[PDB]
Amino acid sequence: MSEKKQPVDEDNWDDDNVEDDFSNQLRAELEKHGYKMET
Amino acid sequence: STQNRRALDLVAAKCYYYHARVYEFLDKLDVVRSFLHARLRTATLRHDADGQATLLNLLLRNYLHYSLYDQAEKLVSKSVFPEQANNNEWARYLYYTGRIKAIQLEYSEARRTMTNALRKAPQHTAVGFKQTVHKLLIVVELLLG
Amino acid sequence: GIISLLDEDEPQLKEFALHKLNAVVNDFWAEISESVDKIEVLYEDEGFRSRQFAALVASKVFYHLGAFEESLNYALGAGDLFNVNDNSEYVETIIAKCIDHYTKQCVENADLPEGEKKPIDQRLEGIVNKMFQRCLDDHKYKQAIGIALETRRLDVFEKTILESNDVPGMLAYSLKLCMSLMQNKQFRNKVLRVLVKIYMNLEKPDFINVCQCLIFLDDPQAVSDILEKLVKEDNLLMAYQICFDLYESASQQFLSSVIQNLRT
Amino acid sequence: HGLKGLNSKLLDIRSYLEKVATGKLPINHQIIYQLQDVFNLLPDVSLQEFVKAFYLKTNDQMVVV
Amino acid sequence: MYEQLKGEWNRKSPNLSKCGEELGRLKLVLLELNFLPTTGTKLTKQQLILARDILEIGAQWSILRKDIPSFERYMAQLKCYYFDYKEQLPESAYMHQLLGLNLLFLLSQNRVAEFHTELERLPAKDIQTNVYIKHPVSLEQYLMEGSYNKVFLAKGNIPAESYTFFIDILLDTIRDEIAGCIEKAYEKILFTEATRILFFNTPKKMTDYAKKRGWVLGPNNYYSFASQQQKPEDTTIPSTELAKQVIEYARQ
Amino acid sequence: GLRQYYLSKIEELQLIVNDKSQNLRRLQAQRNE
Amino acid sequence: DLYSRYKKLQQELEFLEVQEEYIKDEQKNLKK
Amino acid sequence: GTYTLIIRLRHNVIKTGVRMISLSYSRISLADIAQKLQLDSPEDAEFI
Repeated sequence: MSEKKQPVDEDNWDDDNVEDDFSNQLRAELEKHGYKMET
Repeated sequence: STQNRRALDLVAAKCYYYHARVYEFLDKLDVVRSFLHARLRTATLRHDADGQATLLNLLLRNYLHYSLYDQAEKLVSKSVFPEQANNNEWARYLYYTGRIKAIQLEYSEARRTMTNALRKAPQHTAVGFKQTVHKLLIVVELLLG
Repeated sequence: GIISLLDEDEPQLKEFALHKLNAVVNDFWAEISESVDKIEVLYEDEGFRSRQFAALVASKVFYHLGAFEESLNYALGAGDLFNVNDNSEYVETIIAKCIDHYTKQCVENADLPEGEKKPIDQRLEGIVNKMFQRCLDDHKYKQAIGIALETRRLDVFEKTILESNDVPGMLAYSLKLCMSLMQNKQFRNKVLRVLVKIYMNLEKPDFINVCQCLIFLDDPQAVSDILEKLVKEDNLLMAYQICFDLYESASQQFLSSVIQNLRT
Repeated sequence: HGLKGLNSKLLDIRSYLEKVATGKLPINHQIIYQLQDVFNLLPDVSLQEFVKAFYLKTNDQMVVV
Repeated sequence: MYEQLKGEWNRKSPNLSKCGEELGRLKLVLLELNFLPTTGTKLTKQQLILARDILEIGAQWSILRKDIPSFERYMAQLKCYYFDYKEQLPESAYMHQLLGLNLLFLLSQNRVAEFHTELERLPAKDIQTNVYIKHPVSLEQYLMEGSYNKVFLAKGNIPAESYTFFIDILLDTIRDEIAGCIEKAYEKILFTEATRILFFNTPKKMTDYAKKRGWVLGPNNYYSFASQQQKPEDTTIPSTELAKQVIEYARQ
Repeated sequence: GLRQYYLSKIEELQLIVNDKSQNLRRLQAQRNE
Repeated sequence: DLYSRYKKLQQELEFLEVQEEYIKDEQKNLKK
Repeated sequence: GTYTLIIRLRHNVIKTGVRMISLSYSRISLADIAQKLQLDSPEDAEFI
């Protein structure tokens, strides 16, 4: 049986695990070390 | 008592898939709506198997395809009980009835019948509407809980 | 679209909504599934020129609703408009359920034939006899005696074998079925007595199955009378087979209770 | 059947209490303190603490089931 | 036939007898011409559009005299004429505003499911345009947000005649929602926050306080009583079948 | 009208006489072994 | 052909129903 | 062909937001919560 309208052609909680969302994401803490060394 | 009626009803359903394709190749099919209403009326009285579900599936598809009241008209349409639809028409019936439940802010009573409809006939590979039902499926789940 | 035109109290538009009410029940039967208010108010409305006329639409809408009894009541109340509408595909099941309710009521009245019997609506039994008038002489009147059995009536029962279909052996298989499917003796003897009466009424006097049903009717005085009639005929060639029929079937107590009448 | 037996015993002792309190029976001292000795027990099932007794077990049996 | 269509419909409308006269005049319109299927009769939908307009202005006079049981007639007959079974011509200039009124009607009587079941009639006519719908979409999907006061400044600009007849019911609903939201456990807001910050620039709110709930005043505080249920540990009647959830479902 | 009333009973009966009989077959089958 | 077929169908219907009501209680007796 | 859902889910979004606040924060001010709620109505954040 066909009712064709489809265009030719875990993964529930894990996408926002490393995209940019921590202070060490891609750059290695350098985004804060400009203002991290004052202490 | 020769019961060719339901076999010819399946024949009618198969050609009315393409006839509904004709009816979207043209304007509305209200004459066909009256005809299938008469076919339902002569169904459920003398014979009722596998024709009624197909014609009401056509009815739901035509009613959702147009933006009219169309829905609580079905909610009071108390032919809600066609029998075993050989695991094929029943699943798409559950899909239509779940969407037409979701259209008035369903409250997780429709998510379970959406899941049941999805898992009930998944055997075909890219059947034609599986992407649509899967897309609509977890709308209500991300909505509610 | 859904139309609530019947909001107004204007009687002119109450009667003028007849065309609308008739037109909407062709494809939108599920649309009107909540008119318990407007339909009933219009039917009970007094100044009403569509009285006995708008009730057919009520039966139409209740037919989709699954109210097979409310449809029946409004079909009775829909008068001549329902009567003349006896040739349509939808009305077939309506009048079929009407006949089914009528014969269930007939069984109920046959349970107790005196007291607490529901007065049959004259339009209801009018529909019954009218659809019987559709089943008049058109040959094949086996159903004509059949529904006559299930309705427990006797005058139509006599007229069906008396109507101009034929009488070859209709009166024989009528017996065959009546003691084939007899629910109880209380109806079996009732139909048996009118059967044996019309058997005596036939030009050739009845001979064999009159006695066969008579000893199933336990009527020794009647068999004494008819053997006296055969004595008046002054030959026993009819009573020839009758004596052996009594030997084959009649009880010894029946013979011992008819013998003193035979010699009296 | 335990409930039936308990009902039978309670019906007999209310009969006895009726015919001693309002009736021709002596008010002899044997049971007239033993009865409230029985009535002194009557464990206060519904309190703040018995919640942790009941629910902590019932769900464990439900897990096993 | 084609008489006084806008006879008294523009300057004002105090001629209530003329309203009744037009409503009685409508008999030549509806039941004297094909109106139910509207399949044939090509040259009636012009005067059927006129009939729509007469109904709209009549029910607008009825809401000018504030009659809801005729505002049902507002959304009874006229809807399936511009949106008839036979679409013939462009609808009107008023139609989207009329649908905004009907949408606000479905909104104002807490029918959110009946709010949703006709916003889909247009594919894209007012989901990005048509301020006559841009107000109702916020007016609906603002009561689902826990902001409850910029609606009235959004009521400050009205693309229709008043939008106040529904705004009264909006006031009502704000009253009992702020009541039912504060009536639980809380720690005694001062007079001014419950008085001016919501609504009623201290007219009668010191009396409305006793009118609605009570909560007798002490030293300028509006305390909420405790009202925490103890969780009574009986659970025998409602959970004895739950206790029997083996035998009376599994037959053994 | 004999076909429009009396004939329908046949089908209105026959279907049950089909399905229920199958049930009984199963039941007596269930007994047999 | 007509009428009598309906009666014999209904006759074997209650006959079959008698067997159905029988099969339960005989099964219950034969198990124990 | 499912225009409605977005309009009826944005509340659900803020639902999740406040649920996170129900787990994470203990004592957050009425005006100091909405900075991580970006709707920018501290005048309505009290009854948000």
